[PDB]
Amino acid sequence: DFLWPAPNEEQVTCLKMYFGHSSFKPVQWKVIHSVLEERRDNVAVMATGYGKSLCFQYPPVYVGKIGLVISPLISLMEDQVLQLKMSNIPACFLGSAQSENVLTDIKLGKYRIVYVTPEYCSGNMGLLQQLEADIGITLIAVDEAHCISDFRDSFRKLGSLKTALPMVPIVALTATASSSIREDIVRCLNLRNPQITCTGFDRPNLYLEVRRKTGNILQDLQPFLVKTSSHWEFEGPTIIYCPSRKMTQQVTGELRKLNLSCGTYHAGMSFSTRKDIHHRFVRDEIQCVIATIAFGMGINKADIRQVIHYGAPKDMESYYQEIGRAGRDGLQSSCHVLWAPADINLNRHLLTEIRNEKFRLYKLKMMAKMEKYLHSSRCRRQIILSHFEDKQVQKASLGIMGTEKCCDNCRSRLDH
Ligand SMILES: Nc1ncnc2c1ncn2[C@@H]1O[C@H](COP(=O)(O)OP(=O)(O)CP(=O)(O)O)[C@@H](O)[C@H]1O
Ligand SMILES: [Zn+2]
Ligand SMILES: [Zn+2]
Repeated sequence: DFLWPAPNEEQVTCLKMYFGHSSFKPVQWKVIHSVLEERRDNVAVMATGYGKSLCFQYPPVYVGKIGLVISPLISLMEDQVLQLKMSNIPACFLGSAQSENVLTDIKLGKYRIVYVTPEYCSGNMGLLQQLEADIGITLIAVDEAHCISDFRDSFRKLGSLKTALPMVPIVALTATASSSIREDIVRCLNLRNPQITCTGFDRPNLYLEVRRKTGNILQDLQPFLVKTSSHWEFEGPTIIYCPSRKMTQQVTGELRKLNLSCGTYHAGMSFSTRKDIHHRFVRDEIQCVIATIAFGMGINKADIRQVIHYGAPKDMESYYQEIGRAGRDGLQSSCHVLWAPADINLNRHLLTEIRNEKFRLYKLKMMAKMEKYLHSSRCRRQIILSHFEDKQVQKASLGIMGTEKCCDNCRSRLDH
């Protein structure tokens, strides 16, 4: 880190005025400096809540050119376009349903960040070459780039990017430090001598706990409630993750027996609906969001104190991203799984519905790994971190591990 140059005054000024931060995080700066000043391909792995979006939003804003962001999650791109607009950064989603006037303005440099799907991107390389020649593309970002190894044939089409745009660096974002996924990303995207970075994965302010369902929803959730003389309330802002819309309706119906303010959050909700939930949750006009999806502005909030998984999670990478929505302000939060053996069998049936055998076998292994996490008598955090590091993490390596704030098993081993 000693070798890296510090950001200069213009760069920090830009960071403060358009993104509202006083300093870059260390790995953000490594990626940004590498892409912006060294023009190098990057594969970057960042913890939840670290700040991965800044890595591709900042460079084109600083130089006043175009950053191309490729993602399959259209609703999430819509959400990020709105957040950028609220910060006076012009951005748009570009697709086949977009108006000609937006495309006209993109060709004139009016938009700093252009979001597209891999499908649209693969059939419009001619447009991207015109943008490169007329305006200049600072970088191309591919998050969900693991999909190139949930596999998506749409991502393999991105292999033509480096042919059409040999001068444009690509930033690939992925969830784990797995070398096998990284090798597929480099191969499929044709990256050249990419810079590889990893923040590490620990969220030390997230306490981990697993407990058994008791047979009744209200009995399960009562420990997370406080009863003022006037009314019931959650201890703090809370997300309850459910495995289905049906379970969401069941959980929500029970919470409303106590007149608790909540909202639901599902895939397929409109832009307006997502904006309404974001507004009410951020302003604490609702105390709880019961969710079947783990991304989007509906659950983007700084002070989530409690995450509850109502039912056994199916895989440890989804679990990590779901609990990572908590504690973004750095203050103490708690993450509880409530599970029953019956969950595991329903989990087992949903994986038999996976057609592709290789993907189904991978998912079945991820479930077995999650089942071992739920049953463990050892440190929960050590198990999760080892999966993301793709190697056994030593307990002595982090000060949080083995303390009363680490996890239920660490706490119970100390309290007796
Ligand atoms: N240099 C910096 N200093 C302080 N906070 C920063 C920061 N860069 C980013 N952040 C904040 O860190 C948080 C994490 O941002 P990030 O881009 O990872 O959101 P995210 O993980 O939800 C992307 P996605 O929606 O794809 O999951 C945000 O609240 C962001 O404002
Ligand atoms: Zn340099
Ligand atoms: Zn522990």
